Amino acid sequence: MLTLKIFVYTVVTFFVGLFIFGFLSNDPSRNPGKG
Amino acid sequence: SAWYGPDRPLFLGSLSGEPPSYLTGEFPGDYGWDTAGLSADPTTFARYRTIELIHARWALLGALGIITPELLAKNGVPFSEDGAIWFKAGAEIFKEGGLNYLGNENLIHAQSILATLAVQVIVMGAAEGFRANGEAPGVEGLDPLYPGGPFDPLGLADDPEAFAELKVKEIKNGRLAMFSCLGFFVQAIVTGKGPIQNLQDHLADPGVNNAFASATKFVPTP
Amino acid sequence: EFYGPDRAKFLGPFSENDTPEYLTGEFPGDYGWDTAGLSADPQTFARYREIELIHARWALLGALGILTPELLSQYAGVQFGEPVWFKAGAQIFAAGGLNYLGNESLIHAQSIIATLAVQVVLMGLAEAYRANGGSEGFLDDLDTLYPGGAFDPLGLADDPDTFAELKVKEIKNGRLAMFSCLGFFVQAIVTGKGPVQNLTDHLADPTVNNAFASATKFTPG
Amino acid sequence: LVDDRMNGDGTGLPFGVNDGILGWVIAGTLGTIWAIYFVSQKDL
Amino acid sequence: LGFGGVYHSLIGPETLEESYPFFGYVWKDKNKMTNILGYHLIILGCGAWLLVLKALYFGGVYDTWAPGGGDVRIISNPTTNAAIIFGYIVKSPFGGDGWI
Amino acid sequence: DLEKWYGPDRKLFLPGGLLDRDDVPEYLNGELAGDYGYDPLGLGKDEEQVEKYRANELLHARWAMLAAAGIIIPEGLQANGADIKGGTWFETGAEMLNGGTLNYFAVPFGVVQNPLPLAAVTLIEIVLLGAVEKFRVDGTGPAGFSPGVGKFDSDIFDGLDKLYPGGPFDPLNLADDPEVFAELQVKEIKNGRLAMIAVLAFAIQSYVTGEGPYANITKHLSDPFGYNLLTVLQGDDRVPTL
Amino acid sequence: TINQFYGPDRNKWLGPYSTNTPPYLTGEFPGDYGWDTAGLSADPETFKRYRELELIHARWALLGALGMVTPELLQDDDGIMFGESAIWFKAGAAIFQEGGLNYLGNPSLIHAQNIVATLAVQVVLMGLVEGYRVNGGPAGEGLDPLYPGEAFDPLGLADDPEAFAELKVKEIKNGRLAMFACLGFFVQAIVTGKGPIENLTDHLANPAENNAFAYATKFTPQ
Ligand code: CHL
Ligand code: CHL
Ligand code: CHL
Ligand code: CLA
Ligand code: CLA
Ligand SMILES: CCCCCCCCCCCCCCCCCC(=O)OC[C@H](CO)OC(=O)CCCCCCCCCCCCCCCCC
Ligand SMILES: CC1=C[C@H](O)CC(C)(C)[C@H]1/C=C/C(C)=C/C=C/C(C)=C/C=C/C=C(C)/C=C/C=C(C)/C=C/C1=C(C)C[C@H](O)CC1(C)C
Ligand SMILES: CC1=C[C@H](O)CC(C)(C)[C@H]1/C=C/C(C)=C/C=C/C(C)=C/C=C/C=C(C)/C=C/C=C(C)/C=C/C1=C(C)C[C@H](O)CC1(C)C
Ligand SMILES: CC1=C[C@H](O)CC(C)(C)[C@H]1/C=C/C(C)=C/C=C/C(C)=C/C=C/C=C(C)/C=C/C=C(C)/C=C/C1=C(C)C[C@H](O)CC1(C)C
Repeated sequence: MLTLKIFVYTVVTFFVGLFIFGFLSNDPSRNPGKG
Repeated sequence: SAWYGPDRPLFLGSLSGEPPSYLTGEFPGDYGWDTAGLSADPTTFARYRTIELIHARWALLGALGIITPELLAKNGVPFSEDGAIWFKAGAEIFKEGGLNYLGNENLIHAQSILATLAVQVIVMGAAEGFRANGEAPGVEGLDPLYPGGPFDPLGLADDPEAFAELKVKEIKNGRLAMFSCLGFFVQAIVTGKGPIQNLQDHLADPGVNNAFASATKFVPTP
Repeated sequence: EFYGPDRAKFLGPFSENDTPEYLTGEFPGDYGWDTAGLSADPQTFARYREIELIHARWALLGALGILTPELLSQYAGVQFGEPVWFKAGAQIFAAGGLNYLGNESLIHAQSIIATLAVQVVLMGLAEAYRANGGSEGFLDDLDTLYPGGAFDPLGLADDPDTFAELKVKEIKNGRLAMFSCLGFFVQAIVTGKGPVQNLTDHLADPTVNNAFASATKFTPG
Repeated sequence: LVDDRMNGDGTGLPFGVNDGILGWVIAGTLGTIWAIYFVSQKDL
Repeated sequence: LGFGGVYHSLIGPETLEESYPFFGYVWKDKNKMTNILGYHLIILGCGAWLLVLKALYFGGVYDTWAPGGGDVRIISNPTTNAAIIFGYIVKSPFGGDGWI
Repeated sequence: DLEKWYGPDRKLFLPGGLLDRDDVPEYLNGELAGDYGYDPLGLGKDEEQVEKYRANELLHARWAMLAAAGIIIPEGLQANGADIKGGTWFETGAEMLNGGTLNYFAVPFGVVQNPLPLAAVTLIEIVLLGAVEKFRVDGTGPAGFSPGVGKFDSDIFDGLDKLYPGGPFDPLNLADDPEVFAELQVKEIKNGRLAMIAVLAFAIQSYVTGEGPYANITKHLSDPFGYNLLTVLQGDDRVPTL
Repeated sequence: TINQFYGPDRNKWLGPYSTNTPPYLTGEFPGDYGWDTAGLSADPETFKRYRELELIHARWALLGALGMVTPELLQDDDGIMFGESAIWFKAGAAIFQEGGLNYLGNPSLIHAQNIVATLAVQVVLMGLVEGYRVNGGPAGEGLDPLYPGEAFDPLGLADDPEAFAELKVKEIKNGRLAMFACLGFFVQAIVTGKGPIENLTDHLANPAENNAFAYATKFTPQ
């Protein structure tokens, strides 16, 4: 059950890091209009 | 942030004043910090520059090699009694178990200090002789201080502007690491514990667990 | 060979390419070891070499004076106040005093203040004459580093072709003497015993009794 | 005790970790994603 | 405060940069917005230290955990342990921990 | 720098939206130091009466600064542990009435028993103060040897400017530049007005509470709700409102 | 006169036995007794910066030499005024005592307890002072970096040129004497564990044996 916790923690940390750094990566610039 | 040219950041800020004339900011890490004056001669400046960079790299390696094993021992790696703290790591070879890497008995397991010192002397002497000569078997003529080639396999130093910025990054990381290495040297003889142990003791109560707790340790006694 | 661009160097072939341009090799004892670059300016190079030569001769005196009383005490049987070199200064404080051969009829000094005073005045005059290079007729000449006259009674200062050769010999074994006396200084603090005493303990068992056995004595607590 | 549990619930464990390996994998995953983002920022 | 607010709403200056550059600000001036944020952060820090001063020196704050059923207790030696405080801020929000 | 304190666009005693720029009296046009346009009563009259009262204001300002320091510092030393014997300002004269004498505390090597009696102190004070106040109006001083200029003669005060005499009174210089001189003049008059307000506060607080201002501030910082004007005006306490 | 310590025939570091003065050491600057045996001031910029930091060390050593003995000189018969912290090398522990660091033993003066706060105040004030010294500030910007003398010298003195030069060499000689005294204070503190004034009293009690030779065997590696 410890390795299940390790796997779930790794998965959650991975997806949260994707969320955070994707919104960091120039997110207001993805618009069809100017600015 | 314009680390070169005449408008580079200086060693004291707006209160620094005019930097020395020979410190034109051409070389990385040029803040003008030469208040002693041991770089008036350009040859002496070059020798001290390569000495400083070699010290920097050796200090990055040394600082990481001091910090890692004590954290590993605190994180479950079976460093037995004194291999965790750097100034007792050399004491591991005079026991029966020897240098057991990562606490594993069948890893390294070395007990001949004479032989390991000998092979270090020949190997490192060959390495430093190749470095000092600037020419090695299989290596052509190139920059002695910043060779690249086989020493930069990734080859991400090809761009000149990125190379200069990374040179500034390298010298600043080096200065920080060698400041930290002298911190380790002074902190070991003053406290008697590892640097991570000192950090953990300081984080418990920083009011009393500071450098002033050992200010009265070395007082002379009649 | 020891002179010119084909001279011996401090890293052998490893010193072939990167050699400082001001290490021409005209000056004796030149192996090209100025990798820290303290001697770019040849006036400070001249200063550094005269301090180097003075230290070389001084450490030749020192290294011959460290070994001689202890070798005479162990391998010749003569008794002294203390043949240990770092404990040979306190024997003037003993009731017997300081004896040159262990006999009270030789030297037999008891006044550390008086012997310090006479040593200071004699060596102050000698070193002031050396630094000034003589004055008022007597010894008001020469090069104040390799004098010759009034200092070479055996006539070996002549024949410059071999004179430079044993000058290189002088600098080389003076460097050996400085290295040996630094070893004496470090061995005094670490082992706490005389140099040939540690040598004799080394010959009994070189496997265990070495410098690494006492390497744990300076660990912080 | 008839069965084995970690018993890590409660006690105010930081980020819920009861072993150092959990904090290490969290830090390693964040560092890997940060390194990828940093070396691959600004669309290269 | 109501007099001041009514004054600036009715007959106050319309815009502040042309007369009071210290109080004038545009929304795109990140330096000016961070300056205002820093002023308010210093004010909030002084506000928290006001409660700290009251608890430490002005003999206040009611401890319900005092023996006998609670009492107004002047607090001596508050626990300023960084590991402790950050442990409260990073613990779970559920029943066993309760977060904050 | 200088425009903020001089000229038509200067800091007034009321802001622009609360006071129009033409509501300032015509004799206060921002040419003197500390000009805030504050004169609700008809006391300034004209510019020459304003200049004449400026001398009184500056003398009272400097005397009030010396005052405020002389009330705060010795009482604080006495309350903190120095052997002052009369640090409180409204009772320091009663310690020399019969035979007593004030101990002088020249920090850090303080505590000295002065042997001059009250009669000698009063006589020398009247003599010296009359001499300096007569020299101020006449503008004549016999001797010299000031750090500003080495051994100045008597013919140096003549031709100087009254109420601001440079030279022997300026050992540290830092006032020959007119702009920083004017800014420092504004600083001096504002500090003097603050000192006047402070010493009036010291007198009124002493009459109300019966203790010195240092005791007042220390007790207020110890308990602000338990010791203030409201508390000292009340008396002992009130019955709790239950 | 001035020619006794500024001309080519000035007094030197060896008297009449000093005909080997280096050629770049002529007699333009204060002091200048021809003592350059090491020869490491050969570069003029290095020599100038050495002289600047030498005079800084001289002023600091004058202040330190006069300040280490003043509490020990003002110490009373038994020690109400100063406790254990009457001696200079154990004066810092005065911040850790129960009463606090009083100036002359009374609570009305200083009475500081926070060594961290006083070190932070020291760091800020001294950083500002040193930045103003090497750049310029409220005192003066374009002044002489070694002899400003317009706000720090308001008592005249440095107005007549020959007098200013004579007091300049007075300053450098007193500073060198104070440096020698401070080094003596350090070494005496290391080997005796007693204050300089009480060491002087023990030496005056019996100079036959109360000398450094009484402590010559202290550092013997037993
Ligand atoms: C930069 C290299 C280096 C340094 C700093 C040290 C430092 C140390 N080794 Mg060591 N070693 C080094 C290289 C090597 N050692 C060994 C083999 C051993 C053994 C077998 C043992 C030691 C031990 C010790 C410690 C002795 C206790 C002491 O004096 O603590 C107080 C001193 C300090 C905390 C710091 C002192 C150094 C610092 C001031 C650096 C100053 C600059 C350098 C001297 C520059 C020159 C470096 C050159 C010579 C490599 C000590 C901290 C002993 C030990 O751990 O005992 C418990 C021990 O048993 N060493 C080898 C051969 C493989 C080395 C090869 O390079
Ligand atoms: C006429 C002869 C004469 C002589 C011989 C000297 C000699 C000296 N002068 Mg001097 N002077 C002389 C005349 C004059 N001087 C001056 C003015 C000055 C000044 C202003 C200064 C000197 C200084 C010096 C010294 C510079 C070298 C030094 O420090 O060596 C080092 C000395 C030695 C090596 C001597 C040996 C010492 C040793 C026996 C002591 C014991 C050693 C330990 C036991 C070892 C311990 C090791 C471990 C265990 C710790 C030196 C001893 C300088 C100095 O250093 O002043 C303090 C200096 O600043 N002189 C004047 C006035 C114009 C003179 C006029 O005639
Ligand atoms: C030049 C400055 C300076 C010097 C020489 C000293 C020296 C000393 N302080 Mg100290 N302090 C100094 C500055 C400061 N101290 C303090 C605060 C304290 C406290 C709170 C305490 C001390 C204590 C001590 C003593 C520790 C016992 C000992 O044997 O130490 C080693 C001494 C020697 C080996 C003698 C030789 C000294 C020599 C190596 C120093 C000069 C060269 C340095 C390498 C320069 C270092 C950089 C500069 C900028 C300081 C010691 C004599 C302690 C004490 O007195 O305990 C009884 C103590 O409790 N100091 C502050 C902050 C306000 C300082 C700020 O500048
Ligand atoms: C006895 C040592 C000594 C001597 C002979 C001099 C001499 C000189 N100094 Mg100097 N100075 C000294 C120590 C000394 N200084 C120290 C320790 C500091 C650090 C605080 C300074 C910092 C300093 C600065 C910043 C400047 C000078 C300047 C000068 C020159 C002219 C002004 C002057 O001070 O005349 C000397 C007049 C005297 C009456 C001798 C002083 C005797 C003192 C007052 C005895 C009392 C000491 C006291 C107990 C110590 C408490 C310290 C406290 C005052 C801070 C002159 C050649 C100025 C200059 O460069 O000229 C252009 C200048 O800019 N000095
Ligand atoms: C968010 C608060 C705030 C801010 C940013 C401003 C800003 C401004 N006011 Mg203003 N004002 C305020 C509140 C505020 N006011 C309140 C509550 C009142 C009622 C008393 C006034 C009444 C007022 C008038 C009558 C005028 C201004 C004017 C001005 C402008 C000129 C500069 C100035 O400060 O004038 C000066 C304002 C004062 C001196 C008020 C006193 C403030 C003191 C120093 C208290 C310091 C605050 C301290 C931290 C305590 C905070 C309260 C605490 C209990 C929490 C300026 C842009 C002038 C203007 O509009 O120009 C045309 C002007 O005519 N204000
Ligand atoms: C159990 C303990 C509980 C308490 C601990 C909680 C720690 C939380 C610390 C997070 C704070 C970091 C703020 C960065 C936010 C994004 C900045 C950015 O937009 O960043 C982007 C920015 C672009 O300019 O770049 C930059 O300025 C670089 C700045 C970012 C700094 C990088 C972080 C250090 C990297 C270390 C790597 C870990 C490596 C893997 C270790 C493996 C161990 C086995
Ligand atoms: C610039 C300038 C200018 C001005 O003007 C003047 C002056 C002052 C002169 C200057 C400055 C200078 C400085 C700062 C210096 C410093 C240095 C350092 C710090 C070094 C160290 C340096 C340091 C270093 C290298 C270090 C290194 C380290 C090492 C190797 C370690 C190793 C190890 C390890 C891993 C662990 C184990 O277990 C043990 C051992 C084996 C032991
Ligand atoms: C080259 C180079 C180049 C690079 O680049 C850089 C660098 C690094 C700088 C370099 C190097 C250098 C070095 C090596 C140095 C060292 C030195 C020494 C060791 C000396 C000694 C030196 C030494 C010496 C003098 C010594 C001496 C001794 C003596 C006197 C002794 C005496 C004695 C005796 C008899 C005996 C008795 O019982 C005691 C006594 C009485 C005590
Ligand atoms: C010229 C020449 C030439 C040739 O050729 C080469 C050569 C050899 C390089 C040369 C020589 C040199 C020399 C002699 C050097 C020496 C120096 C010194 C001694 C310094 C000190 C210097 C010294 C010094 C600064 C000092 C300072 C001091 C101080 C701050 C103090 C402080 C203090 C006090 C008040 C008191 C308290 O309670 C404590 C404390 C806090 C601690």
